[PDB]
Amino acid sequence: GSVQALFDFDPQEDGELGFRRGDFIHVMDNSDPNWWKGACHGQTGMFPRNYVTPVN
Repeated sequence: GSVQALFDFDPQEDGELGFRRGDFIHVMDNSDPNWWKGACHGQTGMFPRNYVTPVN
């Protein structure tokens, strides 16, 4: 499903998925404990799992 950002994530390279606190990210691969694949703002990329939370 989607998760919601607890914090802004500032992407540092191509292929990292930036987002702002409160954004919804559609999860595409949750298999790695630390870096997940997802989609938001018309982009897809990798982001840190510990920046997000399941929807309340």
